Amino acid sequence: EADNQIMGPSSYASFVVRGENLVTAVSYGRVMRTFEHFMARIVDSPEKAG
Amino acid sequence: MASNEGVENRPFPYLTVDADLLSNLRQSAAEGLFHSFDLLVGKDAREAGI
Amino acid sequence: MKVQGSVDRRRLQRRIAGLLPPPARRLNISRGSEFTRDVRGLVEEHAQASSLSAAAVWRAGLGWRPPVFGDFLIHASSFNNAEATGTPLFQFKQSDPFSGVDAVFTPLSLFILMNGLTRMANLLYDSPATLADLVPDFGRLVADRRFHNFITPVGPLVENIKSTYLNKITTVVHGPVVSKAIPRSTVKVTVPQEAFVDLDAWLSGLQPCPADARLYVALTYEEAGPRFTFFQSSRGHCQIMNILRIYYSPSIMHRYAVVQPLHIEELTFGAVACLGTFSATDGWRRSAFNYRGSSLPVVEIDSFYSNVSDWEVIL
Amino acid sequence: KFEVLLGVYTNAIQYVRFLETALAVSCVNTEFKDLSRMTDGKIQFRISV
Amino acid sequence: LSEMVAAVSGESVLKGVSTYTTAKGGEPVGGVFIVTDNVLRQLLTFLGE
Repeated sequence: EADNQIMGPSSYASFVVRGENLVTAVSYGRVMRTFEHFMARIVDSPEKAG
Repeated sequence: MASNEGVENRPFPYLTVDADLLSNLRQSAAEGLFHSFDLLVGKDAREAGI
Repeated sequence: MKVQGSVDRRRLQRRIAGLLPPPARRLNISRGSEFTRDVRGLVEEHAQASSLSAAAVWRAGLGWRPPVFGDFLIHASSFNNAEATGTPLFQFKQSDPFSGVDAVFTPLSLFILMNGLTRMANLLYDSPATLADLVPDFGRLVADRRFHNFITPVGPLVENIKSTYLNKITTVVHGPVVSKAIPRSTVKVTVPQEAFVDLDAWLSGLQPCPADARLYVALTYEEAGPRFTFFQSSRGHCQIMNILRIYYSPSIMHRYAVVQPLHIEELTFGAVACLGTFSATDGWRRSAFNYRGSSLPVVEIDSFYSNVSDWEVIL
Repeated sequence: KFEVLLGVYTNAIQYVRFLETALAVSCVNTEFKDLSRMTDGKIQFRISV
Repeated sequence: LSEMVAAVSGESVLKGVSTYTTAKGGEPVGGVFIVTDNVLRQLLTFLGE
C-alpha cells in the first residue's frame, strides 16, 4: 500500500503547575489536574450539565 | 502528650505576629503544657520540600 | 519541523557547569606581574572564605583520598628488580643496625625461607642464603613461635628507585593504593593463585551479600614447617576466625606429638590479621608472571583500601 | 624537540527520536515539568450501568 | 540476492567519499556482484529490466 507516511504532533503536550495548584501543593500536598477546568465547572456556572 | 501526632511540617507562608511568645518556652514544653508540639534542632529547622 | 526531542541539552550543560569545582590557583613566581596578580587573587579569596558577615563569602557548598606513603630502603639482593608493582610486602625488625637495610620481605621470599611455585621462587632466588642471614633466629623463631610478631605487614609497593645495593621503595600504608608521578594513576594488588584459599566457596535462606569484602592474612606452624595464607572473605571478623579454625582442624589434629607438656610457649597454631578491603560482587582476575621462569598463576584484585590489622591468636 | 601527534576520531551515532517512530501513536505524550516531586497519581472512572 | 546484500553493508570508519551514482540520475550504487559470463546471462534471464 503506497502511503508509507502518517502525521503526528511534533511536540509534547505541556503541563505546568500554576499558582492555583502551587498553593494546594504547598499547603495540602495535593495537586489537581488543570484546576482551571474544575473551577470553570464548579464555581462559575451553576449547572453546566455535561 | 506525644510530640508529633498532628504536627504538619509543611512550609506554609507564616504570618509574622508582633506579640512575644518566647517567655517560659522550654519549661512549658518539657512539663507538657500544650499537646502536639514539635521541637526541631538547627539541622532540621528549614522549609521542607514539596 | 524537527521534533526537538524529549530531553533538553541546555539543562544538562547548565547543571554540569554548576557541578565543576573551581580551578586550583597556580602561582607564577618567575614573572613579577603574574606573581602580584596571583597574590591579589589570594587575598581576595581569603576575604571571600572567612567572613561570616556576607553570604556569598560562604563557599562550603558541595574526598581527600590518596594513600599515606612510607619509604623503605632495602638491599638489592633481598628484592628482585623485576618483581611486579603492588605485591604486598611484609617487614622485619633489626636489633641494633636498622639504617643499613630494612629487609622488607615478599611472599615468595617467605615461601623460600620456610622451605612449580618452588621452581619459580628458585628462578627468582637461586642462592637465597642472604635470606637466611636476614633472620638469624629463623630456626629459633619457628619454635619460639614469635615469628608473626616481627613480620609486620606493609602492603603494596608503588615505586622502587633502583640502585646497585640499596633499593628505594614507596609503600601504601593506609588508604587506597595510588601513585604519585602523574595525576595519581592507580595500581592493583597481586597474590599468587595457588596457596590462596577462597573461604567464601570452601563451604559451597539465601546468604546475604555485603558491600565490602576483606582480605585476611594468617601464619600457621605445621609439622611441615610454617606457612602463610591469605583469605578472601566477607562475613565478619567474628566469623572468619571460627570458619578458619574449622578449616585448619584437619591440620591441627597432627600437632599432638610436637606440643610440649612442660613448656607452653609453642602451642599457638597461628594468627590472623586483616590487610584491606575491596569490592565484592566482582571477583578477581587471573594472570601469570612474565619473568624468565614464570609459571605461577596469580590472582589480582582491584580497588584495594589498605587497612592493616594485627596478628590475633587462633587455636 | 617535542613531538605533537594527531590521531583521528570517528562517531557511529545515528539520529533517533521518539515521535518519529510509529510506536508514538500507541501512547499520548505530555511533558511534566517536575515529575520527581509527584509522590502518587490516580485516575477515577465513574461508570453508570 | 537481497539476503546477500543485507548480510554485509553496515558502517565504514572513513565516512568521507561520495559514491558512484547512476548516470540517468537518482540512487547511488550500493555494491558490486562479480560473476562469470554464464551466470551473468542466466541472471539477466531471471532478472530482466
